[PDB]
Amino acid sequence: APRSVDWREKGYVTPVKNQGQCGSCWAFSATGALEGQMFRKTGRLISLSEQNLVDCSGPQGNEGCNGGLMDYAFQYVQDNGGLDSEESYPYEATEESCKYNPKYSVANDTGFVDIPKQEKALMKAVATVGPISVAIDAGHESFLFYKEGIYFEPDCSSEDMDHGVLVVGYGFESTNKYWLVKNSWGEEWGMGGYVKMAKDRRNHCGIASAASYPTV
Ligand SMILES: *C(=N)c1ncc(F)c(N(CCOc2ccccc2)Cc2ccc3c(c2)OCO3)n1
Repeated sequence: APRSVDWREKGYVTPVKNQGQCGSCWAFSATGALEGQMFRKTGRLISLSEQNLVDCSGPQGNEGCNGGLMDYAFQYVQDNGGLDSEESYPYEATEESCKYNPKYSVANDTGFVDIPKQEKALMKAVATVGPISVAIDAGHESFLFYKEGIYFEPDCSSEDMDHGVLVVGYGFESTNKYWLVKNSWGEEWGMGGYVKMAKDRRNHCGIASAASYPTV
């Protein structure tokens, strides 16, 4: 693979969003992966509606602001035949009745791929596909209060992840490998909304344990 990758530089990544006090990280991880895949397919980068996922993907297993899985979101978009734009269906940070309107659908998917559970497979996916949805163990104050540099937490689990985020690239410090992760905690958290998660450190915080992307 290339020694570093940053899909932001190629136009695949919308600005950092803020999930607020709703357990909708999964929805933001899923929209970020589908935003990348639709951009690779069409050349247009269009922010997608997490609210549509929060309100409408119960049949596929999601639980609104109580949590959900990116793969259940990709399954909803396939079963539904579409997903509305953020502009048509803006975020409210509370689960509400489903308001999906196919007129304003700007994305679709035909399933999803679960990446083998190892960092070399993750690297190959990020280099060949685009941004990849992943889950991490974010359940340490060291994560909550992360500001900059490479995130390493000696108590991180590779098995017990609790937060969905988006890997948009990977690289190494010029001073030590990292994954470049877009969070959904707004731009004031971490490095403009991003975190450098340790890479090639025994699948630190389980970043390669639940990685996937949608097919389009
Ligand atoms: C995100 N803000 C958030 N908040 C609460 C919460 F319970 C979760 N879950 C998803 C993030 O963690 C993972 C995603 C992918 C893989 C492994 C972990 C956990 C969760 C809660 C509720 C349901 C889930 C998952 O699926 C069935 O319903 N995220």
